[PDB]
Order: sequence, then C-alpha cells, then structure tokens
Amino acid sequence: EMKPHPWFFGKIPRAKAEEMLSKQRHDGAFLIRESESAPGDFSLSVKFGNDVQHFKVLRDGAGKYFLWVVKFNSLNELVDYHRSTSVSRNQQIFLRDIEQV
Ligand SMILES: [Cl-]
Repeated sequence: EMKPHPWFFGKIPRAKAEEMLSKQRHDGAFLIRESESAPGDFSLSVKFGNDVQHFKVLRDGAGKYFLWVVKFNSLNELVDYHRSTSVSRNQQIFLRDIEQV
C-alpha cells in the first residue's frame, strides 16, 4: 500500500528545516530538501540533541548519490542505507522518520 515518503520536503529554506526539526524529540529525525544555495542539489537535515546537522547530498559522475563514501541510484536508497549506518563521523546518528501529524 504505497504512500509518499514522509521525509521529502522539497524547497524549504535551510532555516525552516532547522525550525521544524528542532521540535522533533528523537535524534535522527530528518528530512531531504532541495538546496536554495546550490540549486539542483539536495541537502539532508537531521535532529541531533539541541542541534540540527546539515549534510550535502553529493553526486558522482554518473549521478549516483552519497554522503561520504557509499553511493546509491536514488535518494530513497541513500536514505534507507543511513537508517542503519550513521550519517555522522562524530556521533552515531541513524535516520528515522519524523513524527508527523
Ligand atoms: Cl554506523
């Protein structure tokens, strides 16, 4: 019973993603947005404690997506990968869906 993903927020400003995620209770709560500072690139924003961390979604020459090293044919696969491998090199932070209304 296929539903849209609760993590894609399109073109919300960086600050608005911070505003929204700061109200989430659980570390790893996250969203993918379309960067305003680098149009055509995506960004990943993630709740951690009293902070919101931002990551560039990077592309290889073939248009595969990655944060650090492991890359995927889709944002959806990148997201899913990072539900169980940390997005961060300084903390263990695993992507989890927002609590949505
Ligand atoms: Cl890990």
